[PDB]
Amino acid sequence: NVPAFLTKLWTLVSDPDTDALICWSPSGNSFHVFDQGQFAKEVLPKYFKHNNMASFVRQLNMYGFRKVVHDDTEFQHPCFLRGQEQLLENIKRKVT
Amino acid sequence: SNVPAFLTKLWTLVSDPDTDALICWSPSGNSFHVFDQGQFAKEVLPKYFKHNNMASFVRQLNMYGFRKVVHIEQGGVKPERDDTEFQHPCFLRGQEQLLENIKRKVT
DNA sequence: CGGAATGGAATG
DNA sequence: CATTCCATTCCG
Ligand SMILES: [Mg+2]
Ligand SMILES: [Mg+2]
Repeated sequence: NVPAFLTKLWTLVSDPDTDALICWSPSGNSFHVFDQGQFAKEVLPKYFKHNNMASFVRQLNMYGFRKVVHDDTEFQHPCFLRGQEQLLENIKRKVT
Repeated sequence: SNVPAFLTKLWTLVSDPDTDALICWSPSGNSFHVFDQGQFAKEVLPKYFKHNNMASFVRQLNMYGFRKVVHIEQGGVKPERDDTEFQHPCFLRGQEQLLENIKRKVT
């Protein structure tokens, strides 16, 4: 029972067709968004029902992702990892 | 009109006589005081907002354009009271309709 | 104080 | 569960 957000994110990051704007970091334990504006206008509304970077980022925080602090946005969750989709089962949406 | 909750809450809080020992209008009615930060933060803030941090309250004040009123110290017996004064020109005693003019800065 | 990261909870 | 608004927290 893995939420759509996570399997879509995983597919989106992993897809080579989108790697110019969103791709795995070299060590495969975090991912990069490039050219936010382009990414928000062109990519997000193909996967989700919006075109707002801020809405995407909220979801990331809700699922426990943390920003990696350095137009290049990097995010990270330890059980969100290249080549290991089975680990998405351990990522939980934060309740209250 | 479409006034944010922060501002109507702040206005009501400052104006309420029940809270005047910790937060009240200045005599001229164009600024307000917070006394005893610690007690105010623990006992008052979480009844009106979703936290008990003075810093978080002050952040919202800055986001809506409020400025500190600067108290000048002098020498003395000069005992001081925990007293912070804030101010916005369209935030005034007895005149709630003016809140419409106070706008949040953009993030 | 204020930029920016993260959160609450109402609404979709 | 997702999306939005803007409030709260973190940290320089
Ligand atoms: Mg990709
Ligand atoms: Mg009062």
